[PDB]
Amino acid sequence: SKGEELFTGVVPILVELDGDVNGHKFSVRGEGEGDADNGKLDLKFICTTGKLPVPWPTLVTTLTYGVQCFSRYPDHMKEHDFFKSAMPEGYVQERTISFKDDGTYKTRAEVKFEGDTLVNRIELKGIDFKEDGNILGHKLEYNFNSHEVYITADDEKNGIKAEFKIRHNVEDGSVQLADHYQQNTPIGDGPDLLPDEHYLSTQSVLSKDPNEKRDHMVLLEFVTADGITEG
Amino acid sequence: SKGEELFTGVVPILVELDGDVNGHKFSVRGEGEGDADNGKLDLKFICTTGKLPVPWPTLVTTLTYGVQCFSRYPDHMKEHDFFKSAMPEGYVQERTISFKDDGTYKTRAEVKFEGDTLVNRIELKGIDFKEDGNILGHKLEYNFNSHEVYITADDEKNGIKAEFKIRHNVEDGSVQLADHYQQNTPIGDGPDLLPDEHYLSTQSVLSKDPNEKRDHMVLLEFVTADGITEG
Amino acid sequence: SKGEELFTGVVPILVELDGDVNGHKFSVRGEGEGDADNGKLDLKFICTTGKLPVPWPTLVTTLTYGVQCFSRYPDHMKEHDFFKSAMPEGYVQERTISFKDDGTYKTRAEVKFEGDTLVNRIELKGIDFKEDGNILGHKLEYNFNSHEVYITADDEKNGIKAEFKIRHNVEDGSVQLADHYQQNTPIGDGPDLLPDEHYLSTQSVLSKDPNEKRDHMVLLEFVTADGITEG
Amino acid sequence: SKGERLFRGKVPILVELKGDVNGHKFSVRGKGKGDATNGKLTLKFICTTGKLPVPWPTLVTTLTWGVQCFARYPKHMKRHDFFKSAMPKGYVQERTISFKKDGTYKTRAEVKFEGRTLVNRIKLKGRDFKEKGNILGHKLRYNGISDKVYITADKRKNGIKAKFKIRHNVKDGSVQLADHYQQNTPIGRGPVLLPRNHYLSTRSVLSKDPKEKRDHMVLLEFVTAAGIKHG
Amino acid sequence: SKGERLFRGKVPILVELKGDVNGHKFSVRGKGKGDATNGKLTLKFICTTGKLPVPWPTLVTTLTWGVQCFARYPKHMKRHDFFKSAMPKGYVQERTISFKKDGTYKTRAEVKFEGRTLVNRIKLKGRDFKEKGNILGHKLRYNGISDKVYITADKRKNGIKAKFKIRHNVKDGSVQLADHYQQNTPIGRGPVLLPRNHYLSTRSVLSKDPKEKRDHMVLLEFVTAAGIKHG
Amino acid sequence: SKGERLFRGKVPILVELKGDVNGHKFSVRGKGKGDATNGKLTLKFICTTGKLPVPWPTLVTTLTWGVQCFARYPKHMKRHDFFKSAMPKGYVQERTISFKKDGTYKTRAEVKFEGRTLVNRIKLKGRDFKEKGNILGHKLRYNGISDKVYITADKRKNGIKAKFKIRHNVKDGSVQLADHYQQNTPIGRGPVLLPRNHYLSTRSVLSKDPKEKRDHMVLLEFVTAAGIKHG
Amino acid sequence: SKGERLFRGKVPILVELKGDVNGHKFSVRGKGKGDATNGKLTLKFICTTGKLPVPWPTLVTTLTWGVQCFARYPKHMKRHDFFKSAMPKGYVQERTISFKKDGTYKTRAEVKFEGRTLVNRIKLKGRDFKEKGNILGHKLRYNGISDKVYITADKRKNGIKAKFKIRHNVKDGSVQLADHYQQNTPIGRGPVLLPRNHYLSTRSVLSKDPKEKRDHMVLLEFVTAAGIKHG
Repeated sequence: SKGEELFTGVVPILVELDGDVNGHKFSVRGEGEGDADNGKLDLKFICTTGKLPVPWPTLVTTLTYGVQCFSRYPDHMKEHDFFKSAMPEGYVQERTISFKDDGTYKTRAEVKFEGDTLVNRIELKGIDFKEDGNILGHKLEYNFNSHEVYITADDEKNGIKAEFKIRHNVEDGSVQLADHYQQNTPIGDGPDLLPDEHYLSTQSVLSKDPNEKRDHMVLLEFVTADGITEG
Repeated sequence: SKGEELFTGVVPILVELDGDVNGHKFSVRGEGEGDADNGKLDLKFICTTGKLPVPWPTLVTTLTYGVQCFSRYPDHMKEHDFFKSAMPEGYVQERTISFKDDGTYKTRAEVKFEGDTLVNRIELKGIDFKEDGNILGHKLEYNFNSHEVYITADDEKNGIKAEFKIRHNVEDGSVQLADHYQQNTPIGDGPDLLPDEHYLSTQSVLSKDPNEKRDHMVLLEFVTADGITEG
Repeated sequence: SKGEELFTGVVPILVELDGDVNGHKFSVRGEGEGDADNGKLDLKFICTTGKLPVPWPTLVTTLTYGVQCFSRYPDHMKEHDFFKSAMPEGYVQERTISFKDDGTYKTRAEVKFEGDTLVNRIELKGIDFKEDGNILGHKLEYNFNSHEVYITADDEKNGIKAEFKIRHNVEDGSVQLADHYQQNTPIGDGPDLLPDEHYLSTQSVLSKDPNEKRDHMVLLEFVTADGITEG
Repeated sequence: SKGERLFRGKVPILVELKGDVNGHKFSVRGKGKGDATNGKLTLKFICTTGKLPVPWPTLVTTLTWGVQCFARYPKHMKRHDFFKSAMPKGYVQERTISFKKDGTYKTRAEVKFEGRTLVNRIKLKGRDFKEKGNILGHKLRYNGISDKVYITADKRKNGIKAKFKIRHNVKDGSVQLADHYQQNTPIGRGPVLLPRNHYLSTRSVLSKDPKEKRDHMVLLEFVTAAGIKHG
Repeated sequence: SKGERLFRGKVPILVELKGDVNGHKFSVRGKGKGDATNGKLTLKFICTTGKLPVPWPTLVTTLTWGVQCFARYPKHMKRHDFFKSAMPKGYVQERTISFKKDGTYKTRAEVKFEGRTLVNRIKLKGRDFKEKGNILGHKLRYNGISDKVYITADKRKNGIKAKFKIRHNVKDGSVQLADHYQQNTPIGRGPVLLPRNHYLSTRSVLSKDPKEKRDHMVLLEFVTAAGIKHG
Repeated sequence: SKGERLFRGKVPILVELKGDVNGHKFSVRGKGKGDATNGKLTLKFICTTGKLPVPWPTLVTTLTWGVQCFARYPKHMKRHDFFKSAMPKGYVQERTISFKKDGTYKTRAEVKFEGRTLVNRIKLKGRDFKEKGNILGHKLRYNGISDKVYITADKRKNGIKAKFKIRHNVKDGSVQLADHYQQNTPIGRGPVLLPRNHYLSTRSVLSKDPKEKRDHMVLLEFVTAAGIKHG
Repeated sequence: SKGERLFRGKVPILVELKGDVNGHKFSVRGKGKGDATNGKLTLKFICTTGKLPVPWPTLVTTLTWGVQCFARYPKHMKRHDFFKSAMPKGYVQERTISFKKDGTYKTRAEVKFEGRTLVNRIKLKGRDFKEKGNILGHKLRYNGISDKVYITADKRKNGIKAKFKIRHNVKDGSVQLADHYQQNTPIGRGPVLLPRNHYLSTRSVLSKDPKEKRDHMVLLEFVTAAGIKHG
């Protein structure tokens, strides 16, 4: 009945997005594989409708960052895992990404299993952006920093939530701030009981593929968790 | 779903027997209470059909020794417990008690819950006894020693078994030997998986009641378990 | 006066058997050498009357397993040794090997010294076997497992006894069970006093000889003892 | 400490609850005594405002599972005791009882001495209960209640937090669940004992009084602890 | 040790089974390679005697869950490894696969090197299967398999023993269970590593080959360990 | 402890034996005092049923070698004392006195306080004595008795066990031996001292009273201990 | 050390004795080889001056029990070895063989290397032998010899001393004893190993050669050690 053993070894991943940013419509498709015993994660995105309106580091927290089930939890916290335990039924992840001095994103993803592969299906909507801003002007560097996500329980709706700040790098030297607010909720029967407060620690390495002519992105991300001492 | 928490504090006990020893028919009824957190056990028997053919220490291993669910297991072995985990459905306990140089017993008990009390229902049959023996001649002392029961798994029938030797004291100084061979089997769904080999260690204090005119027996028994080291 | 020093180094061994299994008469002769300082033992059997009715692993517990005087006792138990201390007078070893769902063996051996060599003389009788069984159908594999023998005192007849179960491997995957019950008794003056309860731990490697045309068996067995802690 | 000595001998118990479930208000007064040496409670409850909108088994964890200063801690811990150490000042207990596929209770309480009578004062407020459900439809059976209370320490608020779930029996043969998330915090300000990851083996038995007319409930609770291997 | 170095790089695998279920005999031959650095197996099985009386998912724990020397033990244990340390001599693995409300398998196996090809040789024998059941009626779905293998040490037989249960999916929506009790024992006689209470997170994925005609099965297994907090 | 203080000063001794040797019954009553500070006993025995079928030196180990709570333990041990620590509750002592080339005694006893008089109550039963032997033929000399009592601990039965042999002098110049195997077990249930492998240097001197007419014996025993090198 | 490496493989042995017993002079020359890995000696002795005044079993402790550098010390001591550590310089061995109710031998010897052949050079001188005794009357049987050699250390003379007794068999059925008191002292001056209270389990087997004419003796000796519980 436990979903913890479904993430042993290497799991196929499929990511799909439907975007709407000031009326600009696009779609991003990603495929790869994930290793939940080390937190090791590797996948590759393409933009199937030509060009991309928003920069690629703004979509890192939405594409391969809603699949948080590939987080390496240590052995003293394997029971405090909302994400692996809500499987193979899955969960729903809704955000509100608040850009500093600019507009916002509205995402809604439904991570679940479809057969053997782990399917992320995001529907993104973003309004109120500024022309010649840091986002629509493509003024962000092609890198993503190392961050921390404080996950806490949200008992009164049968789910969890998290609040954190994403610092994007700007071409001229300044820093673009993004404020995240996610709300998870399982599809049917979730875990046994909701976990204690603990923090995920992420690292990511953005790169490219020299043998591609489409607007693409190659990602390599390493997620572990801590925040609970020895008990 | 676990039956381990049903034995917290003090549980009412009811014991019933139907005997047949060389055609002599009798019945023993017992009531009391049990404390499964210390192994502490206390109950009182009466013989509702007048006199008793066999001695009272021969029926100690059959009356309050098939209710082994009141055994104090230590905290490092609470998952290796066949008896508390087969509750509240119960189990079936069948023996063949082989007396040295004499006949034998054939018991069959069905320990279970009936509401809130823990009901033992034994049906005993004993044949091939010897006249002027240690049993039918009432030549056994009114005491019971401290013994050990080696419980092992019996996978191929979904149950456990145990083999041990009971040393009865005789009036003149010799020792009467009894060889036990029990086979447990749960009623419906038993435990998760059958336990490892471990030994129960019993002590009992036989006594009387000065305010009784019926052929009776007062028992106080202390059962713990060991045999599995730190893991 | 002590017989412990008679087993230093390498001792010549001679084993002789006279069998009677459902009227089939045979004889097994064995020769080799034994090293009682390591438990190391090595000897070779031949069947001097042609073929053998029973399988060879059924006779391992009777041929080189009544000579238990080659057991490596550790230095903290050299005084708890019934077998080396009953030498050079010897002892008598009688068994009743109970096969599961089949008949039985009745052995009687007289292990002693004859000059310098250590002579085992077994007279075996076996009845009540089943045709097309695991024994007379030759359905047992040619291997012998690692077992334990619980030796205890038997004061009231000036000797010891042991009870253990031998698990034979069957050709199809099942397990044939043999129940042993031996009774030792010295010839004249035995040891000083009978030992405490301790267990022998055996290992054996069954093999063959490529340069033999007679129905034979080559055995290599390693016996140590434990069961008594530091005192 | 000086708080454990207050619990020797029988101590009277006063329990006062002021509830508000889905607009429907009620009040429950309880009285009785509590043994802390054995871990035994005997209370009798009455519904002062007539009928009751929720079933009696759902309020058991609010009334008498809040007086957890009457826990039988064994001889070998006596240091992992938050509940007795917060006395005679008291402590504040808040829960969040989240029913599966139904609404949620929100409780707060103050368990503290008033001279000698241990007085519990509960404010309860429930919401989001669907009509014609199990709880508002009185589809719950009138059975007892028993599980473990996994207690862990919380250094920040100078208190503890526990986390467990409860299986209620339904008249239709199904099981109604109840996730319990609680927090204890002392009233102040004397330093208390902070435990290390133990639990409370607890059972409560519900029955009625055949001499009453008002909507009532008679309760018998057994509390003990485990989970620490000091010995 | 000297046994771990034999598993670097891809090693071929030969698997030979000779089964006998309820009178119906069969044989299964398997071949392929196995990565021990990542804990990954790729085998292909064929039924040499035509049809198969038992479902393919029931034999997965016998064929490829017996080659457990291909386990990815992490960097921080490397000492709790019985499976690689018993090499190149090998080890003997025996199970008792007891189905709920149905009969039982009895297996023995020998996993050892033959030069370079790791050869597994299984003898299987099942009995007590009721006709028109889930297993003999082929009422099991063709899905994968995944659970944990709780491995504990056994000092007496110089080996280990593991104990786990398996949930098979049924076409009628129910779950067919399978209790596994196994024992490992080395062939001899070089001293090996005795672990301390770890487990094996394991998943196997079943699929078919669209180019075959015989009754076949393609298997992909992922093995890793956990349970020890060295770090 | 609280048991050692009961033995300061002279304590009276009552000894009652009810024997049955080879059909011939007898009874022996003894009385006197015992010094525990020096390890000295002075008793006088009388045969209440006239003559005696066994010699007086054979019953010395049953009567006064059973009151071993009067042992002079030195200043530097005072912790390896099972005999005084089982007081005032008492202990149960059972022996098996096996004569060479003759039968065996079977004794049980209860050494415990009755207010202030230390009362020993022996039941004895012997068998297998050949007629016209040393014992039944009264061929034993009337000499004293002295050897060591090698005491070792037994953790299982919460008692000790001792093991020694006794050399009786014969009128024909030969030596009649007597192997003694004893077991002590407390009546219960206060925890006692478990020793570590000491012994009792003991001598008893037999003499007669020239003022008596009945068959009698006057005894003078000296008990002390050694075997532990604390200093 | 550098002395143990000299004893790997078979080493030849030369033994030369010049005796003088009660005026009667003799000489014995011996030759052969000695295995130090197994603790095995094979020597052949001849009496160069014709007949021999003392029996051959009395001279066994002088000839071949003096070459004690060929002792099988086990793997777990290798530090309590005086005999191999005094090599290649050698050591001086002196005994005092005192017969019961008879005279005494006085021996000295030098066991040291001469290039590669280990040469033993014994001077012997006996006195006080009564005429027509066991030794001078040749009343000793021609049997072997075996006992333990209790070796203890001597710090003052930078050597060891051993002390043991030997039981020789007599033709009249009696036993002739032989008390052995020996002293070892190295020739000098390299510091050696001083042991701690071990002993030598030793057996020698005597036989004859059917191809000789002179008074001769063929010897086969087995030497091993024990007494230290390092493990």
